[PDB]
Amino acid sequence: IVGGQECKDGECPWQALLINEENEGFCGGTILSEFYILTAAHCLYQAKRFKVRVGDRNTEQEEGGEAVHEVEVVIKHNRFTKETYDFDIAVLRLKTPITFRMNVAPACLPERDWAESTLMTQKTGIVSGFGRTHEKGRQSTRLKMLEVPYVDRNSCKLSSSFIITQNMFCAGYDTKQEDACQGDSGGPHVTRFKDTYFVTGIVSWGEGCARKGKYGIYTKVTAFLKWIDRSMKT
Amino acid sequence: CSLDNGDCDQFCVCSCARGYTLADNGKACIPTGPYPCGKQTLE
Ligand SMILES: [Ca+2]
Ligand code: NA
Repeated sequence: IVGGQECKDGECPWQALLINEENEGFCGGTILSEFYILTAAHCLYQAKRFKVRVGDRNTEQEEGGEAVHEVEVVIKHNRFTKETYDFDIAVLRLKTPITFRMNVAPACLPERDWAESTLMTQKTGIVSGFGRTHEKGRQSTRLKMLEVPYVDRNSCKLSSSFIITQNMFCAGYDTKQEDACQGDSGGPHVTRFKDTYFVTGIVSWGEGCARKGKYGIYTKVTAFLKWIDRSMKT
Repeated sequence: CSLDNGDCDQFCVCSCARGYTLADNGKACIPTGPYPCGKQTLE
């Protein structure tokens, strides 16, 4: 996360982190229930094998609340391809159930039609993760968060070298130096309605990070609410 | 529902997400556990 701040205790509870064979974080995920993690299909390619860590706020220190989970089933959307980065979504079923506690709680899934009109029309949402703090720098050792304004789809298409599909939406800033970055992919984008946070996006891609004239691109969760529901019922 | 979300706290006739039950008035939502979806955790 370039810019933004560190999440305080209990502030980003639905955050999960995928760790590789070197025990290093490489993508995020969102806790959906005691058995399921929501992430990006393209992250499945970035590591020969991985586990999921929940409850961590500092990757350089082992603090109470951290726990590791093995993945039992990987459910990748069959239409995902690196050619277009469309359909960038996957669901993971854990071998053992997550115990909810301080810094470990699920984000809520909304109803389709209501989400399109009431959540996607809000002015902002929140993105979080352990990714780079600068386009070419190191990953952050602490969990960070950032408020990102929803961005007009047509303005986004004009600023992009690649096709923006209906399965994606854009968020962030034109020139201000705040955006998500390498390492945050697969992570949550949530939108607050009244006093409940609903998962609305999955960190997907961007040309560089925080570049002038470029925005952050997210997988549009409302377009896959039925897919997620089917996937979670095995 | 096109106005003030039908005065709902969640889904709008109001309603709520799993792990919640609609309050008596039929507008607010009530958590059924210590860790309901969508709420930041307190110590
Ligand atoms: Ca830690
Ligand atoms: Na920008």
